[PDB]
Amino acid sequence: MVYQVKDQEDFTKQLNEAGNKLVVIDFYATWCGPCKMIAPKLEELSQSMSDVVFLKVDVDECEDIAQDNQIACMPTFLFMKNGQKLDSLSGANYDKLLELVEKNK
Amino acid sequence: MVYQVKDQEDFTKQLNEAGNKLVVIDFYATWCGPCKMIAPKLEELSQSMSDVVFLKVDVDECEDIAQDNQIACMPTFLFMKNGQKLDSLSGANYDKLLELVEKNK
Repeated sequence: MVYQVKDQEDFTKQLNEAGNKLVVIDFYATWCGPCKMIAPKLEELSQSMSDVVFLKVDVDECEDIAQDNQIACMPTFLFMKNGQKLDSLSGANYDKLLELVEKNK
Repeated sequence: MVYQVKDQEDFTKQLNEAGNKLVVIDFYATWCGPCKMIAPKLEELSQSMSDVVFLKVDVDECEDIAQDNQIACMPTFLFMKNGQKLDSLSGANYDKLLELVEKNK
């Protein structure tokens, strides 16, 4: 399950509800080709890894959140734990995504 | 001055208006930091070179144009001349941008 963040309020709530778990946030746009290519693999990963929280943020609807995290390349994956940034990944590199999840879980 | 493309029809109109000139199209988003840092450099370039036309497209307002040009990284520069795509540049690399202009103007 990859929950779609509705706004800044909702974003804070989900980070709290994550508890101590690694949070992976996917910043994407519906007009971006590599976003749509990686999205199914992220959804599959989230179904298996109940120990990691997966979130996604449509930058067209949450431009404020986008602005807050200095997005550039898309998709961008942000890794967070207890509300604190651990790492960042730009682009749809599934293997690098897996290493960062492995390192930071 | 750098003209903001309003829609797909307006984009064709601006490409026609450029005539034989090189056209540099900046795809950007208002929430993107690197886009804002380089926007003033582009305006200066736009003022100073009369053999190049500079356009910009807000990807949150023309999502159709961003999808049709496979934008992935903000900002992205597209270089066109006589309706033909010549080059692309991803990111706010001003020197590469300048080089690509000198090469294609």
